Amino acid sequence: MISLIAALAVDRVIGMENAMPWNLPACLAWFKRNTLDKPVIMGRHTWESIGRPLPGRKNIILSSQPGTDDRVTWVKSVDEAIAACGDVPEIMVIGGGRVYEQFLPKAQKLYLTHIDAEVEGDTHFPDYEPDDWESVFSEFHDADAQNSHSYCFEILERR
Amino acid sequence: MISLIAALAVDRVIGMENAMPWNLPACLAWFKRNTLDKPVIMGRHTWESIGRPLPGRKNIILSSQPGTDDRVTWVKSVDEAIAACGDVPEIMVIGGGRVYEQFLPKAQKLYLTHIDAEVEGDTHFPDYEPDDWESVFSEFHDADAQNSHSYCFEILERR
Ligand SMILES: CN(Cc1cnc2nc(N)nc(N)c2n1)c1ccc(C(=O)N[C@@H](CCC(=O)O)C(=O)O)cc1
Ligand SMILES: CN(Cc1cnc2nc(N)nc(N)c2n1)c1ccc(C(=O)N[C@@H](CCC(=O)O)C(=O)O)cc1
Ligand SMILES: [Ca+2]
Ligand SMILES: [Cl-]
Ligand SMILES: [Cl-]
Repeated sequence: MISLIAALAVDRVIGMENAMPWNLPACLAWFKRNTLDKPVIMGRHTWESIGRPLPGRKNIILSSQPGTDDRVTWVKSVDEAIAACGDVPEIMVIGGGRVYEQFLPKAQKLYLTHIDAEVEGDTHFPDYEPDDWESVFSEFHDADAQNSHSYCFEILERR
Repeated sequence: MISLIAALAVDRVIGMENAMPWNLPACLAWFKRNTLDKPVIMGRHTWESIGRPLPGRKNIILSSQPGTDDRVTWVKSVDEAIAACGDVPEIMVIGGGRVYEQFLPKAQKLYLTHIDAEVEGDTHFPDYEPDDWESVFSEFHDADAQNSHSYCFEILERR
């Protein structure tokens, strides 16, 4: 099955021109926890943002342009991205916007981190029909000595 | 010689307890470069925000309450903090607010990272009359895919 995992600010903002204005090691831990040992599909811009291949995961980059790193797998279509995954129970799509748009229709589960940050976004998570999804887990946390904003982890399954 | 190093948002706002809303790996690299191989003195809130002893530095915590961890030095007064440093060319004071207020009078140098972020806060870096201080170095950088805001490194010497 295909799952999307994303971090959304208020109004579903997922990306800005520069790095997101937050420091959330607890949120990165949740991201690592839920992606470890699984193939991750990302767009070129997200790849460039990360800076390195994510350890212990099969990194697949969906881009029309040519591969620049021998450490990851470069694919040119959704179809191709899927095939590169092989026989695994769950494929994680980690963004950005266009990538999420292309995979949403095929997605059965969403892992969302809602952060209480009001920012002017460049890209946004595609509108999802709350009537189509069931929240099976939610957990709120305040900002603390290490995390700059309050956030809530949520997992939804398509009805 | 005593030096203070701090990261200031607009209006000289500095962290109090919760982590500051920015992601500036380039700024942390500057902090690391300037404090490695020297003793660092911090207050309890900063210690909690760091979450571990900074490697390659002698970590001293100035606090009235008992020290939990055996990996660092717990002191109860300025005098003791200083003594704990031994005889080194430069002691780095890394905050927070009360700590800065206590050492400023004795400081000979300021390493400041000014960040273009408007953050609402109670705490401010102590007032310094840059007329009693000579700006000796200043280098501005724009935000990028990895750093959330623009920042400017500045070093001042007490005249
Ligand atoms: C910019 N970016 C994209 C990013 C960030 N957080 C997200 N968070 C969620 N929930 N979903 C995403 N798709 C997501 N994507 C990044 C940047 C760094 C790391 C990262 O360093 N991850 C390490 C964990 C952090 C660490 O070791 O410092 C990992 O092993 O996953 C991950 C994603
Ligand atoms: C919360 N905090 C206090 C902090 C942060 N930036 C500052 N920046 C400046 N200029 N001045 C300070 N006093 C300052 N203090 C921190 C938190 C983490 C690390 C830290 O991880 N430092 C690693 C570098 C980054 C890394 O390895 O992840 C180091 O070796 O210094 C430092 C300071
Ligand atoms: Ca439910
Ligand atoms: Cl992307
Ligand atoms: Cl402190």
